[PDB]
Amino acid sequence: EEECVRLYIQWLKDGGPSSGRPPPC
Repeated sequence: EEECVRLYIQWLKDGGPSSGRPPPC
C-alpha cells in the first residue's frame, strides 16, 4: 500500500505524536 507510510501510519494508529513514540519516517 504505502511504503514507509505504512510503518508511519502504524505509528499514527498508535496515536501518532500522542503516542510519544518517534515516527518511523
